Parts: sequence; structure tokens; C-alpha cells
Amino acid sequence: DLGKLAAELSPILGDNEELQLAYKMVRDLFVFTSKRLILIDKQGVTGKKVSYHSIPYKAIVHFQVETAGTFDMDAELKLWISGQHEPLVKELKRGTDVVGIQKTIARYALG
Amino acid sequence: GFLDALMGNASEVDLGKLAAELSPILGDNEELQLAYKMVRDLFVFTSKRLILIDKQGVTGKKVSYHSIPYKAIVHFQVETAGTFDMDAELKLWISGQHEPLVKELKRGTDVVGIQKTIARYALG
Amino acid sequence: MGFLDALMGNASEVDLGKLAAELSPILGDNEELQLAYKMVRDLFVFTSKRLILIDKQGVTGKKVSYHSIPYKAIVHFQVETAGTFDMDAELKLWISGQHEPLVKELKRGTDVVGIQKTIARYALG
Amino acid sequence: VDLGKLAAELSPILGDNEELQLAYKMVRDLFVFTSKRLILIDKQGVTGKKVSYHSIPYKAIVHFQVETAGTFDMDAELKLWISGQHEPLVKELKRGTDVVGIQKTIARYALG
Amino acid sequence: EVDLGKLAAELSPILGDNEELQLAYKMVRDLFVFTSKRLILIDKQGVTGKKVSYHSIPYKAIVHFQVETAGTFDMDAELKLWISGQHEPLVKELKRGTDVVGIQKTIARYALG
Repeated sequence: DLGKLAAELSPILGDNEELQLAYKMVRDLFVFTSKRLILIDKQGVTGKKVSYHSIPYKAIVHFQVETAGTFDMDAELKLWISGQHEPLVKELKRGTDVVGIQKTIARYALG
Repeated sequence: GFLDALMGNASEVDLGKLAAELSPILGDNEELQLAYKMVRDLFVFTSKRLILIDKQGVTGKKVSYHSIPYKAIVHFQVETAGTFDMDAELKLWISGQHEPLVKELKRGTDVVGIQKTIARYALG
Repeated sequence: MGFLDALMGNASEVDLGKLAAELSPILGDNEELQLAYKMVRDLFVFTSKRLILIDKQGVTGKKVSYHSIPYKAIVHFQVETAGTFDMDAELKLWISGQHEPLVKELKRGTDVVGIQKTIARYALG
Repeated sequence: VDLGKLAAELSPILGDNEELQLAYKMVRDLFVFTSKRLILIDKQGVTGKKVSYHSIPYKAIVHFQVETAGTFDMDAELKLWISGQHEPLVKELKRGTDVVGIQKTIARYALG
Repeated sequence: EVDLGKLAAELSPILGDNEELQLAYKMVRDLFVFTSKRLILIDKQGVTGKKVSYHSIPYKAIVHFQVETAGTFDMDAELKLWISGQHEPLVKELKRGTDVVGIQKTIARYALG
């Protein structure tokens, strides 16, 4: 829900920045603004910590979706961030918008 | 129709069929433009990125769609023995990465078309 | 204003006039200080051209470090809940060429929300 | 180097609107400067079985160095640091190589 | 050797067409020469000075930089300059009595514009 979300995030958004799309991942929230991808996660030994990882779109230097199998396929998203050897890795679970998120990442990363 | 491909212009890949199939993961502002076959795999050139589509595993049932934005291709290289027996190799270096993406270009692959096409999009 | 907005701003406030007078020998003639945040152990100085991150370093804390970070060098950044009681925050700034982030403590009571907004403003924009 | 001949021989991998401008031939390396990139062609050494064709757009050349090398510092060594790398591309410019020319040409293309 | 004219005589053949020498600083082991297009580090080594390197750093390749004060009297203030495409920073002692503040201002003028 973009409304509860804009209300929560607004104090750390730029003045002209706007929330445009959001996707619920397994443990993550993928928040697409006009300027950056914000990954909102639950960290810690339990789940008390919260992280907001701001990724400007020009920092997404390559990305990949890999599926395994024919029926009931596994799908995994990899997003490589400039300067990082390891990619961010996200399961595209039996519950995630597999195609939408790829189209959105493409839309923002390619411009 | 490989001979049809040779004999002038005709892409060896069915570009129309490929566009229909990839449509759900392409941007509304994005067009499929050219594609080359590397054995069972594909080098797909859109108006915005190179998409490497590789079938992996014994069955070829594990498929990766690896997208490289043209603006992120920093430099590139083909190492080749021409028509001596050996295969060629492509290296693509990507912005803010350290190691290149490495792809074998098996003998018979249109390595010259791939190179010229990369130059077209990576310079632009 | 919110009940604590005024105080949080004063808590990490620095006199820019005094700071400009002292930093001016190393600033470009076309450079102005715009904002500054005095956090727990670091002074974040936002100029029109770079973040100058100032802190004490050395084996016995006798050195002073002036780290100039042009805004174009900030590749990505993260803020996370920090501290045993989960009151504070930890900022990670990834600078171009460095695979490890600069890690900085931000304490509740200071302008933690403000500094995140400022980083977003300059790095994005 | 006959530039007209080289331009025709490289034409299959050049853009239609790309001009070959200058070329420098070393022992195992051929530095080709086009309007759009340096194509560094390395035909390798005595155990070589392939040729490397390395296209380096000028904007990827982030800094560079020439240093004296060899016995009595009569040869030179070129280092080209390229965007995204940790370590440079290293090439030997033996005495008799156009060391000053190559340096000036890189300055003209890589500065901006 | 910080005479800009002598540095021009030495560097002329490798300079671009409308490139001018503007400032030069003597460091402990090299020279930082600021041209209108690049920082050129000149290191002439040995007793005979035969081993020479010219390291050209376009100003856009200066990613970030840091100056740390000495702290104690047996140490120098230190400059680190991180350059694109090179993992390790360039590290240079800023010796007492030299233009320690000036070189920082110069780096900021050229790198930041």
C-alpha cells in the first residue's frame, strides 16, 4: 500500500522524490521511487532491526533472473550493485510478481 | 533456414517470435532489435541492453536471462584463432565490477556480427 | 513543528560561520558550506561540492581526519537500526572504489532523519 | 602502418560511422586509434595461438603512466588503468617504439 | 624541481595541444604537476635519476581524498588520494614547512571544479 508507505518514508525522502511502485519479496520490501530503489529489510539474530538500503538506479550495473525446472519452477533474482562483487540475491517465491519486478527493474535501470 | 540466413540479411533467430516471447520482461519503451545463436544460447540486443539467455545443466532446463545495460559496458574483447580449430572467447567488462563476464564463442558462431553489434550499441 | 524537531536540530547543530572561517584554507574559492551535523564521533560537513567527514583517528586518537567525499562518489547507502537497545542508527556509505562501507553511528536525540534526507538530496541530486 | 589498408581489414568489426585515425605497431601489439575507441590488438608471443582484439572506449581510460624499463632504462612500459579495474593493462614499448607519440595520442583522446 | 618553465621543456613532447602547466608541488619523492587537463606525477629515481615515471591522472579520475594530521611530532600529516581504476590510494606525506594547506586547496579546485 503506497499511502501508508509514503507516510512512513516521507521524512527521509528528498523534497521532489516520489514513491512510484512497491513489491513485497520474501523477507524484503522493494520500494521504487523516482530516484532510487529502497530495500526495506528485517535484520538481526531475531527480527528487531530494520534496514533501509538506498540504491540509486545508476548503481544497478547488471541484473539477472534465473529459473530452474519446467513445472513449479524456482526463480531467483540477482542484482549487481556497482563496486560490490557479490550480487543481491532474492528468491522470486511462489507468491512474488516474477514478471512485474523484472519489468520494473528494467524500466528504472535502463531508463 | 540457415542458408536463408546466409544469402542476405535474414536473421538466423526468428526475431518476431522471440519478441513475442520476451515481451513480458521488456520495458514498454524497449524494442528487440537483433539476436544471435551460440549453440543453444542467445545473445539478444534490445534498444537498451544485451540480454544473454543461457540454458544450463544436463537437461538445459535451468535458464538464465542476464541483462547488461549498454551504458554499463565499459570495454570488451574477443580473443580468437579465426578458423583454426579453437573456439573464441568474449569478455565484457561492466561498470563498477572487477571481473569480466566471459562467454565462449563456439566455432561457427557469428563472432564478427556479435562484435560489430556490440560496437554499435556500446560506443553509440 | 513536531515536539522534538527543534531539539533534534539543535543537538547536532554546528555554527557554520565559525566552521567556514576555520575550513576556508582548504575549500575551493567557489565552495560554500551548506549544512553540518555534529554526530557522536563525526562531523559531517555538507558543502556545495562534497561531504567532508571529520573525525579523530590514530592509535591514541591524536590525529584529525578530513575526508573529502565528492557527492558523485557516493555509490549507495544504507541506514539500519543500531545499539543494544535499538534506539540508534548505523549509516553505511559506499564510496566508489571501496567494497567495504564507511560505517558511522548516528544517535537518537540528534537529527538522524535530517541527515538521511540531506544524503538523499546530494547523492541523488 | 598503411592506415587505408588497416581500415579495410578491420572494417568487419568497425561501425559504419567509425573512422580509423592513427595506428602504432609494436612487436606483439598494434594500437589502433579510431574516432570511438582504442582497439588494442595483441597477436601474442611465441606460444600464442590466438589474437586478442580489445576495444577500449576512450572514456574507459581513467589514468595512465609511462615509465622507463629494461636494462639501463632504455625501454618504456605503458600502464593503462581502465574503468572498473584494480590493476592496469601493462604493455612494453621497446626502444624504437614511438613512445612519445603513443603518449601524446593517448593524452589527446583520453583528456578532453 | 618546481620551475614551471623547466617542467614545460621536459614535458612538452607528451603534452596535449592546448594543455598548459599551471602549478607544481615538490613532495618527498615525486612532483605533483597540475596542468589544465591532468595531474601528472613525476618520479625520478635512483642516484642517477635515470628511472623516470610520468603518471597522468585526469581530474575526473580523482574519486575521493583524505588528509590526516600528524598527531605526534615523529609523524607527518598525510594525504591519501583515491583514483578511479586503481584500488590502493596514492599516499603522500605533507612535510612541515611545505605548502600543506595550499595543495589541499588546489586538489579541491581541480577535482571538484
